[PDB]
Amino acid sequence: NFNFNGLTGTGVLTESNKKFLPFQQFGRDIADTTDAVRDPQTLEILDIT
Amino acid sequence: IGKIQDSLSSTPSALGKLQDVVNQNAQALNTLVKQLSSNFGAISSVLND
Repeated sequence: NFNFNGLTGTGVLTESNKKFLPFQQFGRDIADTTDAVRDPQTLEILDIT
Repeated sequence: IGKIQDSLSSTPSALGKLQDVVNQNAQALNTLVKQLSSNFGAISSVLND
């Protein structure tokens, strides 16, 4: 389970290779669900599966 | 028997029946997947929130 800034869910996290732009906060897939998230505190990007 | 091979090869519109079968199946599945995004008169389409 995870909870990121009020966003809750379950799944596994891995190093995502996307080129997130500075003004983008969170990525979301084709089914309007969060796919990749830009981590808080330290700035990294992780995917959800 | 020699000519039939090149006759088949030249024309690109012979396998239309199988093509439409596959396309109809895929379109139905895609629409069913897409339908999940509706709010249906509710506040949001996400159950967790």
